[PDB]
Amino acid sequence: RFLKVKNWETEVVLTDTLHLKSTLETGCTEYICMGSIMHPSDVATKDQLFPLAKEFIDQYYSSIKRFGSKAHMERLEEVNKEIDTTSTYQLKDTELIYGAKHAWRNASRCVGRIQWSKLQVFDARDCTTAHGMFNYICNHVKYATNKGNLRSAITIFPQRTDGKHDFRVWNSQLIRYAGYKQPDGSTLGDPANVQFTEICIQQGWKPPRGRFDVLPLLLQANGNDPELFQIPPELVLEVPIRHPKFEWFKDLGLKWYGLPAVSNMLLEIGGLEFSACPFSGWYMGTEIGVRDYCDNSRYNILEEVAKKMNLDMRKTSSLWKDQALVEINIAVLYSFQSDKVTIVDHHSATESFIKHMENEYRCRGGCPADWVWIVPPMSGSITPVFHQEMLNYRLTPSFEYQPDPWNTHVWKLV
Amino acid sequence: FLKVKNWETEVVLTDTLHLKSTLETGCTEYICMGSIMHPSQHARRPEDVATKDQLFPLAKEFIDQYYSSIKRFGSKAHMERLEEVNKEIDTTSTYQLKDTELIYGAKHAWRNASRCVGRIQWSKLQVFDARDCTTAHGMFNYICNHVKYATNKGNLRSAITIFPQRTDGKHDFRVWNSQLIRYAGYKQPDGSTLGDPANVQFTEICIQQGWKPPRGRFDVLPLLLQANGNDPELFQIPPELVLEVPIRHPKFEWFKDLGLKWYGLPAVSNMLLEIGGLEFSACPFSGWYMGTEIGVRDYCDNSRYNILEEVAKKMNLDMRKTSSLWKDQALVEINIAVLYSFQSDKVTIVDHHSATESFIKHMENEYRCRGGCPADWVWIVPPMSGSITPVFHQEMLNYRLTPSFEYQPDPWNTHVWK
Ligand code: HEM
Ligand code: HEM
Ligand SMILES: C[C@H](O)[C@H](O)[C@H]1CNc2nc(N)[nH]c(=O)c2N1
Ligand SMILES: C[C@H](O)[C@H](O)[C@H]1CNc2nc(N)[nH]c(=O)c2N1
Ligand SMILES: Cc1cc(N)nc(C#CCCN(C)C)c1
Ligand SMILES: Cc1cc(N)nc(C#CCCN(C)C)c1
Ligand SMILES: [Zn+2]
Repeated sequence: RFLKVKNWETEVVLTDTLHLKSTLETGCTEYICMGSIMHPSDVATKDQLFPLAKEFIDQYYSSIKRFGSKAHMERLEEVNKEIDTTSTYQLKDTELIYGAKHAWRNASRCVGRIQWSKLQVFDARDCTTAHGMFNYICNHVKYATNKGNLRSAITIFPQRTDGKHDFRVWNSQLIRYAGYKQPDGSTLGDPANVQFTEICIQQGWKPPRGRFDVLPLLLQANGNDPELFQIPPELVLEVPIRHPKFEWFKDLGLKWYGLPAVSNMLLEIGGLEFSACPFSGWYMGTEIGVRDYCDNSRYNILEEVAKKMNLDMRKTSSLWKDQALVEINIAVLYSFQSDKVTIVDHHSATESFIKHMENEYRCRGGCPADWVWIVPPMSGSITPVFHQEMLNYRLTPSFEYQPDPWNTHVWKLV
Repeated sequence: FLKVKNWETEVVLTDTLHLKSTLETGCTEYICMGSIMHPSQHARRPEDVATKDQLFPLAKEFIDQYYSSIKRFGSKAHMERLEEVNKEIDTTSTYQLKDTELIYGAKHAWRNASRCVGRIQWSKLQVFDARDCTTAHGMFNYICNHVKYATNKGNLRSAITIFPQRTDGKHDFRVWNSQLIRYAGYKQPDGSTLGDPANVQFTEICIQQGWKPPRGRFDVLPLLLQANGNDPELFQIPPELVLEVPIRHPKFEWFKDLGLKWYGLPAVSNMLLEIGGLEFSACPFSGWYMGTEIGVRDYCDNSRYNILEEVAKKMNLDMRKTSSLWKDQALVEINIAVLYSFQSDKVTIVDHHSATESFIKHMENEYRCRGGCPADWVWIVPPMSGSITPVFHQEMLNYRLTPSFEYQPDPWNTHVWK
């Protein structure tokens, strides 16, 4: 069977056969589509693990043109021995690298996948303590930041065993700003991070109580209670936000960090679960300029910017929000570019994604893609992805959501 | 039960209405087709005249639903209605809707249109019964009256005009236009396109049928009307019925010199209305515009009027690199102009902020009284400034309820001319 997707702007038609490989659920049924649901839906037994491991090893050996080889058959036997004797197995370094890259390649919500095969993989599977995790994360941050010439990277900590000894980065990204709820109901800093900021303070973090306090790392090794660490400030690259035409913009006192580094997701390779696997790339401008700054639940700067622009804010049909949103996103891109910190605008990013998508259909037979996430949060239809039909399905290896660790961790101290 | 969450407000709604869905969405538990324009060809009855065991179950379903809606399930009139429909199908292979059933069905087709952000208005719909129509001349009369009623000197009113249902498939009534009012598009000698590129094919059919094109950038197309399966016939809508808005900007005095206009009445005329297994292949319906339909899609799509270049030039933006966001900046100004122009001429229009806010309210009303609201996020979220509208942050369930509006093939792909 084949499925066709059409681009309604160019009339190009692509043919998807890769979906026949899909594994788990989208969340939809034959009679209901759940494509706009954010999250649609203890450890694997021996019997469950065998077929998952085989499927991954088969696809690895097919990727390197050695399917059926003596080395292929011996690896399968070796993996089977380990599962039989230990209820788990260990990836070779080559398989871990291949698996991490393909989880990125398979991330249907990521528009930056043209870069998927250029991913620096740091193997941290020998780590045993939160101090060791801190060291690996500092090295990742330094390598990835690269004085502003950002490089994609992932660091992979030891895989889940019985579920009682999980490695976890409690942060949602390696670098984020604190949020503080005030007595009068206002919020200082980033409202998204209020809860995690409270956990840090409880663990003994002494907060500066400013608007852009870089949060400490809260690291959990081997299922133990998590521990606090301060990222050395010289490793945290930041960009002050100014505007090429409005001299007053710099007086808003805005800044942002250069390195987007997701740390709360789970990486699944051949049935193995890597619950701590922070990965980083570089920003698309709208992530900061539209969501971080202008979401009503975030820094929410539209009103203040529109004021300094002298816009008519009495009626929505003046489009004062739309006008202010564009200028903010102009400022974000100008600031990063002026400081020579890698960033991509949404027009360039979506154009590259269409090229990537077409290449993937030709060389791989498809490209799972989540239109709801791929289309940027402003100016949707003037980007090419808006007009591109897409098919969403789940391939493995994959990145997955997982529960926040404070909702499941059972504490040990006192 | 299925829950939907709003991630801005944390409101959670519980959906039971989806249990009443009839047609496949196209998705499976392994693949999602939510961004496919036409994901499914699952229809309720086969291509042409059904047999009795194919049509009667669908009729019984709709009549049951209608009499349930008015608290008369099993009533004397309900059971007679069923026997009446059974005899009609028995003797004519079809059946006829009562006036009240037709009105209920049209309003519910709008209420069930998951892609429409305007549905808070669904019960305020004027229904023109045109099922006595027999000729293209009669269709033109009915359409002129619809347009005049719906335009209402700029205080627009939602309406639908319903022509005779399909019988055997060779006597279809069709409006060949895709909307009652659109602009012509012309292929130029050098290869470019003048006017609206979306309508180049339809324009050529009209010229081929004897229409004399003025060959401008905003030539209102004639109507091409097909009655009872006969060859279609051309008619010129009287221009005093065609309300148009010249586009200007509240700050940029040069904007008027771009010479842009648009029409006030959005009037979809190429969809199919399905009620109880009956197919109304000509059912033009109209409401009023959301500004972004004109200012974002009609004006700024690359394969439409494609005016971003022109506007940005006049604005003296840096068009050297995408990252100056000159396209985004011009886009906003164009949409300010469109809203300001319609509002200045007292022609009904809604901005995407007010429309999406109304739809969230509609969603809450529908979950409270009906147990659900089918909604297509891909279509509901406006094509600019998505995440600063509330629907961006609203999870939605999409499912197919009947009565409904459906796509149908373009008639020049199937008509054998006489
Ligand atoms: C190299 C430059 C990259 C760019 C420009 C980019 C861009 C993006 C953007 C704009 C999003 C949506 C983010 C949001 O709205 O919250 C996203 C999501 C995502 N990215 Fe990428 N990305 C890049 C690299 C990577 C890398 C290196 C990985 C992993 C190895 C990755 C994996 C993902 C995943 C799994 C998601 C979905 C997250 C979720 O579901 O919440 N990306 N990306
Ligand atoms: C009264 C004001 C209305 C507003 C503001 C409105 C708004 C919209 C918008 C913006 C779209 C997306 C159109 C596109 O992107 O091409 C749409 C789609 C749609 N509307 Fe409404 N609408 C209104 C009235 C109506 C009425 C009266 C009906 C039928 C009786 C209707 C039925 C539909 C249908 C079926 C679609 C989907 C069309 C498709 O799939 O191509 N709408 N509406
Ligand atoms: C409800 C909806 O699914 C949700 O708001 C999504 C929409 N699309 C998105 N797209 C991206 N890139 N990031 C997001 O957080 C979201 N949020
Ligand atoms: C491929 C994609 O589904 C297609 O471009 C859709 C996206 N969303 C849309 N939304 C609306 N309202 N109208 C449209 O025409 C489209 N086009
Ligand atoms: C590597 C990367 C680059 C980028 N530009 N963006 C992201 C992201 C995200 C969202 C993560 N999600 C858990 C909220 C990730
Ligand atoms: C009544 C109505 C009002 C409005 N504001 N918009 C539309 C539309 C549309 C698109 C239909 N589709 C076949 C392309 C329809
Ligand atoms: Zn779906």
